[PDB]
Amino acid sequence: LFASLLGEMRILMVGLDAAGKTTILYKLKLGEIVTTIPTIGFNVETVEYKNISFTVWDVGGPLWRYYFQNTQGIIFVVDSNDRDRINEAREELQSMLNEDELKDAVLLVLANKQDLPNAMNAAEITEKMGLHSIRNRPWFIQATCATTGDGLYEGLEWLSNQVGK
Amino acid sequence: LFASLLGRMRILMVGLDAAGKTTILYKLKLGEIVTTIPTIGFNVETVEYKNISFTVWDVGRPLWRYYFQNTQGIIFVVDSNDRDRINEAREELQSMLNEDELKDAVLLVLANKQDLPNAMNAAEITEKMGLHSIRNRPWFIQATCATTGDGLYEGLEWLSNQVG
Ligand SMILES: Nc1nc2c(ncn2[C@@H]2O[C@H](COP(=O)(O)OP(=O)(O)O)[C@@H](O)[C@H]2O)c(=O)[nH]1
Ligand SMILES: Nc1nc2c(ncn2[C@@H]2O[C@H](COP(=O)(O)OP(=O)(O)O)[C@@H](O)[C@H]2O)c(=O)[nH]1
Repeated sequence: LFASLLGEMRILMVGLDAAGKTTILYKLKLGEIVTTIPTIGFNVETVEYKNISFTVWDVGGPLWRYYFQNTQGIIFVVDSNDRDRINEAREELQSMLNEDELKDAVLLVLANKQDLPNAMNAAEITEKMGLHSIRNRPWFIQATCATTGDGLYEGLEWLSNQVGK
Repeated sequence: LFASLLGRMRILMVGLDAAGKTTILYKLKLGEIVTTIPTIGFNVETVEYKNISFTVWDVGRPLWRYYFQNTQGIIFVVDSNDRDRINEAREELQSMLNEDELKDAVLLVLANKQDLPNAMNAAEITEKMGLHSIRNRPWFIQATCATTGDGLYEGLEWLSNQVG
């Protein structure tokens, strides 16, 4: 079970819309998905299991600093079948990677939607996102399918064992 | 003002994506918005306040049958500024109104996003959503802006007394 795995105050899971973040959240089975509107046009989905807070919002296109406080892990979910917006995904990851309040957080990239036939594999996304130029920060890419749960654990197993080194 | 209204079962708030339904749910302030995924591709936002259940999903499955059994009012949210998709919203409301398990549920229409300059007012939304063709059912349209809550009270007050 996934509750025993995380046996990190905030895990920020972001990415473009329709990447599957809400589905991954529901697949964790760690509590209800609560959605709040802190400010207008800013939707946030949260799952508080005990002490761990999974914060989710879509990116694309300064109150985020508050969430970046005590964010020990970043999960960047990607639609591996969305070749039209993979460049936009890299630029959004590069944006948050260059946030000084977030450089301490470990990064987990999810090459989601591997079930689709023309989806890019985990290593093509590795290159498209430019992950191999990351330095002074542990990162890990995991091939996942959120609607099934494939790879969701082994990815988050790396995350939980990475924050608690 | 909102929480006072529904103090005295199932309310179905449907509409196209980006219509403002999540925004309205947060304005009710009757409880936390809970997102659930009963089946793949079906996202449902729910706000429960003791007796009442505010169910929200996007339109545009035979599973809807079982949400309908005690659905007393349906709130159809439509973005008054989205002129390209207004006909699609008309089709999805017609599919909802032809449903037999919701035949006795009153209809509240919310012409949302009136704050935008090129947004269709409640008059032509009424004309193009086809509310005057509606018989066998009391319906009501209200011009709203869920961002500021403009109009939500007057529309939910009508819903309050029809199902009060
Ligand atoms: N084929 C496939 N579809 C997925 C997967 N994960 C999510 N989806 C679909 O992507 C759509 C959007 O999912 P959602 O979790 O709401 O994306 P979000 O915007 O990041 O929250 C849904 O209709 C899901 O069915 C996956 O692993 N494979
Ligand atoms: N201008 C304006 N924007 C709105 C209004 N209501 C919602 N929005 C915007 O529409 C976007 C999506 O709204 P949402 O409630 O999530 O739509 P939903 O798909 O029905 O849940 C949000 O980013 C809001 O900023 C409104 O009355 N006026």
